Amino acid sequence: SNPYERGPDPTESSVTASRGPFATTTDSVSSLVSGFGGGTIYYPTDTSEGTFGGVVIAPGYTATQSSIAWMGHRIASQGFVVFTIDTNTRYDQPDSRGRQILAALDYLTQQSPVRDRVDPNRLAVMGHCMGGGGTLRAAENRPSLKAAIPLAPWHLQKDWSNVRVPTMIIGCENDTVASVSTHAIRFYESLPSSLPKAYLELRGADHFAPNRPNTTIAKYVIAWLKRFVDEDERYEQFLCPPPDTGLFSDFSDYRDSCP
Repeated sequence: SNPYERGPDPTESSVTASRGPFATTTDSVSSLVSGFGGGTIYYPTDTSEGTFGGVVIAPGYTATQSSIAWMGHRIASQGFVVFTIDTNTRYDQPDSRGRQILAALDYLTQQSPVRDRVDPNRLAVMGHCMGGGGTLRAAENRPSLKAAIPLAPWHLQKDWSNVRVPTMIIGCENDTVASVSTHAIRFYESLPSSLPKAYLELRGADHFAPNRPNTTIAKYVIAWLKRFVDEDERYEQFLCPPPDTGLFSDFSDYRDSCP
Protein backbone atom coordinates (compact mmCIF):
# COMPACT_ATOMS: atom_id res chain seq x y z
CA SER A 1 0.00 0.00 0.00
CA ASN A 2 1.09 3.60 -0.64
CA PRO A 3 -0.52 6.26 1.62
CA TYR A 4 0.81 9.19 -0.40
CA GLU A 5 -1.28 8.45 -3.53
CA ARG A 6 -3.82 11.17 -4.29
CA GLY A 7 -6.54 11.46 -6.92
CA PRO A 8 -7.80 8.95 -9.54
CA ASP A 9 -5.71 6.72 -11.76
CA PRO A 10 -4.15 9.00 -14.42
CA THR A 11 -4.86 9.00 -18.17
CA GLU A 12 -3.22 10.92 -21.01
CA SER A 13 -6.24 13.20 -20.55
CA SER A 14 -5.55 13.95 -16.84
CA VAL A 15 -1.78 14.67 -17.08
CA THR A 16 -2.41 17.14 -19.96
CA ALA A 17 -5.33 18.93 -18.29
CA SER A 18 -5.00 22.57 -17.38
CA ARG A 19 -6.79 21.80 -14.09
CA GLY A 20 -6.53 18.45 -12.29
CA PRO A 21 -9.17 16.91 -9.93
CA PHE A 22 -8.58 19.18 -6.92
CA ALA A 23 -9.99 22.63 -6.26
CA THR A 24 -7.35 25.16 -5.22
CA THR A 25 -7.02 28.60 -3.62
CA THR A 26 -4.06 30.90 -2.78
CA ASP A 27 -2.35 32.68 0.14
CA SER A 28 0.00 35.64 -0.33
CA VAL A 29 3.31 35.94 1.50
CA SER A 30 4.80 39.42 1.88
CA SER A 31 8.37 40.33 0.88
CA LEU A 32 9.04 41.30 4.53
CA VAL A 33 9.28 37.57 5.19
CA SER A 34 12.89 36.75 5.85
CA GLY A 35 15.20 34.67 3.63
CA PHE A 36 13.48 35.57 0.34
CA GLY A 37 11.17 38.06 -1.37
CA GLY A 38 7.72 36.59 -0.75
CA GLY A 39 5.39 34.72 -3.12
CA THR A 40 2.06 32.99 -3.64
CA ILE A 41 1.07 29.60 -2.21
CA TYR A 42 -1.33 27.49 -4.31
CA TYR A 43 -2.94 24.57 -2.45
CA PRO A 44 -5.92 22.13 -2.53
CA THR A 45 -9.00 22.95 -0.42
CA ASP A 46 -9.85 19.24 0.13
CA THR A 47 -8.20 17.91 3.31
CA SER A 48 -10.07 14.55 3.25
CA GLU A 49 -7.35 12.59 1.35
CA GLY A 50 -4.46 13.69 3.62
CA THR A 51 -1.58 16.16 3.48
CA PHE A 52 0.23 16.85 0.17
CA GLY A 53 3.80 17.17 -1.05
CA GLY A 54 5.35 20.64 -1.14
CA VAL A 55 7.02 22.28 -4.11
CA VAL A 56 8.93 25.57 -4.35
CA ILE A 57 9.33 27.18 -7.78
CA ALA A 58 11.75 30.06 -8.35
CA PRO A 59 12.07 32.51 -11.31
CA GLY A 60 15.02 33.52 -13.49
CA TYR A 61 17.27 36.57 -13.85
CA THR A 62 15.41 39.90 -14.16
CA ALA A 63 12.06 38.11 -13.66
CA THR A 64 9.40 37.81 -10.96
CA GLN A 65 6.82 35.22 -9.96
CA SER A 66 4.54 36.39 -12.78
CA SER A 67 6.92 34.46 -15.10
CA ILE A 68 6.14 31.10 -13.42
CA ALA A 69 2.63 31.58 -11.97
CA TRP A 70 0.95 29.46 -14.67
CA MET A 71 2.47 26.43 -12.94
CA GLY A 72 0.70 27.27 -9.68
CA HIS A 73 -2.88 26.14 -10.20
CA ARG A 74 -1.86 23.72 -12.94
CA ILE A 75 0.31 21.62 -10.57
CA ALA A 76 -1.47 22.32 -7.27
CA SER A 77 -4.73 20.94 -8.75
CA GLN A 78 -3.08 17.56 -9.42
CA GLY A 79 -2.59 17.36 -5.60
CA PHE A 80 0.38 19.45 -4.36
CA VAL A 81 1.15 22.55 -2.29
CA VAL A 82 3.02 24.82 -4.69
CA PHE A 83 4.97 27.94 -3.69
CA THR A 84 5.99 30.40 -6.40
CA ILE A 85 8.55 32.78 -4.87
CA ASP A 86 10.13 36.13 -5.74
CA THR A 87 13.83 36.50 -4.94
CA ASN A 88 15.20 39.38 -2.79
CA THR A 89 16.18 41.28 -5.92
CA ARG A 90 15.73 40.45 -9.60
CA TYR A 91 19.52 40.21 -10.09
CA ASP A 92 20.40 37.50 -7.51
CA GLN A 93 22.69 34.84 -9.02
CA PRO A 94 21.99 31.03 -8.98
CA ASP A 95 23.51 29.96 -5.65
CA SER A 96 21.66 32.84 -3.91
CA ARG A 97 18.38 31.64 -5.44
CA GLY A 98 19.46 28.27 -3.98
CA ARG A 99 19.66 29.68 -0.44
CA GLN A 100 16.29 31.37 -0.94
CA ILE A 101 14.54 28.27 -2.30
CA LEU A 102 15.74 26.47 0.85
CA ALA A 103 14.39 29.33 2.97
CA ALA A 104 10.92 29.29 1.33
CA LEU A 105 10.72 25.53 1.92
CA ASP A 106 11.42 26.05 5.62
CA TYR A 107 8.88 28.88 5.75
CA LEU A 108 6.27 26.67 3.98
CA THR A 109 6.63 23.75 6.42
CA GLN A 110 7.39 25.70 9.66
CA GLN A 111 5.43 28.99 9.56
CA SER A 112 3.02 29.44 6.61
CA PRO A 113 -0.77 29.49 7.09
CA VAL A 114 -0.95 26.14 5.25
CA ARG A 115 1.89 24.27 7.00
CA ASP A 116 -0.67 21.80 8.51
CA ARG A 117 -1.56 20.76 4.89
CA VAL A 118 2.02 19.95 3.80
CA ASP A 119 4.00 16.78 4.47
CA PRO A 120 7.41 18.14 5.62
CA ASN A 121 9.03 14.83 4.56
CA ARG A 122 7.95 15.14 0.91
CA LEU A 123 9.33 18.24 -0.82
CA ALA A 124 10.57 19.32 -4.24
CA VAL A 125 12.32 22.21 -5.96
CA MET A 126 11.87 23.63 -9.46
CA GLY A 127 13.03 26.80 -11.19
CA HIS A 128 13.71 28.60 -14.48
CA CYS A 129 16.99 30.14 -15.81
CA MET A 130 19.16 31.04 -12.79
CA GLY A 131 16.26 29.74 -10.65
CA GLY A 132 16.95 26.33 -12.20
CA GLY A 133 20.65 26.63 -11.39
CA GLY A 134 19.46 27.43 -7.88
CA THR A 135 17.20 24.37 -8.08
CA LEU A 136 20.32 22.24 -8.81
CA ARG A 137 22.12 23.75 -5.82
CA ALA A 138 19.23 23.36 -3.40
CA ALA A 139 19.03 19.66 -4.28
CA GLU A 140 22.82 19.29 -3.97
CA ASN A 141 22.64 20.84 -0.49
CA ARG A 142 19.43 19.26 0.92
CA PRO A 143 19.50 15.58 -0.25
CA SER A 144 16.31 14.85 1.76
CA LEU A 145 14.41 16.40 -1.20
CA LYS A 146 12.25 14.06 -3.30
CA ALA A 147 12.62 15.77 -6.70
CA ALA A 148 14.41 18.55 -8.55
CA ILE A 149 13.16 19.96 -11.86
CA PRO A 150 15.42 22.64 -13.47
CA LEU A 151 13.67 24.39 -16.40
CA ALA A 152 16.05 25.87 -19.03
CA PRO A 153 18.71 26.17 -16.31
CA TRP A 154 21.72 28.50 -16.22
CA HIS A 155 24.69 27.90 -13.92
CA LEU A 156 28.50 28.46 -14.14
CA GLN A 157 29.18 25.16 -12.34
CA LYS A 158 28.87 22.36 -14.88
CA ASP A 159 29.66 19.36 -12.61
CA TRP A 160 26.64 18.19 -10.58
CA SER A 161 27.96 14.69 -9.83
CA ASN A 162 27.26 15.29 -6.10
CA VAL A 163 23.44 15.54 -6.61
CA ARG A 164 21.43 12.60 -5.16
CA VAL A 165 17.84 13.79 -5.70
CA PRO A 166 15.84 12.50 -8.75
CA THR A 167 16.36 15.21 -11.37
CA MET A 168 14.38 16.04 -14.53
CA ILE A 169 16.13 18.80 -16.53
CA ILE A 170 14.03 20.49 -19.20
CA GLY A 171 16.06 22.17 -21.96
CA CYS A 172 14.91 24.39 -24.82
CA GLU A 173 16.41 23.43 -28.16
CA ASN A 174 17.06 26.96 -29.51
CA ASP A 175 17.99 28.58 -26.20
CA THR A 176 20.53 31.35 -26.82
CA VAL A 177 20.43 32.66 -23.21
CA ALA A 178 21.24 29.30 -21.58
CA SER A 179 22.27 27.17 -24.47
CA VAL A 180 21.66 23.47 -23.89
CA SER A 181 25.17 22.49 -24.97
CA THR A 182 26.93 24.66 -22.36
CA HIS A 183 24.27 24.47 -19.59
CA ALA A 184 21.38 21.95 -19.50
CA ILE A 185 23.11 18.91 -21.08
CA ARG A 186 26.44 19.41 -19.32
CA PHE A 187 24.47 19.31 -16.06
CA TYR A 188 22.49 16.18 -17.00
CA GLU A 189 25.58 14.34 -18.27
CA SER A 190 27.39 14.94 -14.94
CA LEU A 191 24.60 13.44 -12.80
CA PRO A 192 25.63 10.08 -11.26
CA SER A 193 24.70 7.09 -13.38
CA SER A 194 22.78 5.43 -10.45
CA LEU A 195 20.41 8.42 -10.05
CA PRO A 196 16.82 8.49 -11.37
CA LYS A 197 16.93 11.24 -14.01
CA ALA A 198 15.67 12.56 -17.34
CA TYR A 199 16.63 15.23 -19.92
CA LEU A 200 13.82 16.75 -22.04
CA GLU A 201 14.75 18.99 -24.97
CA LEU A 202 11.81 20.88 -26.48
CA ARG A 203 11.94 21.05 -30.32
CA GLY A 204 12.26 24.64 -31.59
CA ALA A 205 11.58 26.32 -28.22
CA ASP A 206 13.33 29.51 -27.07
CA HIS A 207 14.61 30.26 -23.55
CA PHE A 208 11.26 31.62 -22.29
CA ALA A 209 9.18 28.60 -23.28
CA PRO A 210 8.81 27.64 -19.57
CA ASN A 211 7.21 31.02 -18.85
CA ARG A 212 4.06 30.39 -20.88
CA PRO A 213 1.53 27.49 -20.55
CA ASN A 214 2.93 24.35 -22.16
CA THR A 215 1.11 21.04 -22.17
CA THR A 216 4.29 18.97 -22.71
CA ILE A 217 6.12 20.62 -19.81
CA ALA A 218 3.14 20.20 -17.50
CA LYS A 219 2.66 16.47 -18.21
CA TYR A 220 6.27 15.41 -17.48
CA VAL A 221 6.52 17.82 -14.54
CA ILE A 222 3.31 16.38 -13.07
CA ALA A 223 4.56 12.83 -13.69
CA TRP A 224 7.99 13.42 -12.16
CA LEU A 225 6.52 15.15 -9.09
CA LYS A 226 3.94 12.36 -8.80
CA ARG A 227 6.45 9.53 -9.13
CA PHE A 228 9.00 10.82 -6.57
CA VAL A 229 7.22 13.29 -4.25
CA ASP A 230 4.16 11.01 -3.87
CA GLU A 231 6.19 7.81 -4.68
CA ASP A 232 3.25 7.09 -7.01
CA GLU A 233 4.03 4.34 -9.57
CA ARG A 234 0.72 4.93 -11.39
CA TYR A 235 2.64 7.76 -13.08
CA GLU A 236 5.59 5.60 -14.20
CA GLN A 237 3.64 4.76 -17.43
CA PHE A 238 4.32 8.28 -18.72
CA LEU A 239 8.10 8.07 -18.04
CA CYS A 240 8.98 4.54 -19.22
CA PRO A 241 8.72 3.78 -21.99
CA PRO A 242 10.30 7.13 -23.02
CA PRO A 243 8.44 9.13 -25.72
CA ASP A 244 9.51 9.81 -29.31
CA THR A 245 12.07 12.36 -30.45
CA GLY A 246 11.46 12.63 -34.22
CA LEU A 247 10.53 15.81 -36.10
CA PHE A 248 6.94 14.54 -35.54
CA SER A 249 7.13 15.21 -31.76
CA ASP A 250 7.33 18.04 -29.25
CA PHE A 251 10.78 16.68 -28.25
CA SER A 252 14.04 17.13 -30.14
CA ASP A 253 15.82 14.87 -27.65
CA TYR A 254 15.00 12.72 -24.59
CA ARG A 255 17.38 10.78 -22.28
CA ASP A 256 16.37 8.66 -19.30
CA SER A 257 17.42 5.93 -16.87
CA CYS A 258 14.81 3.26 -17.68
CA PRO A 259 13.72 0.79 -16.44
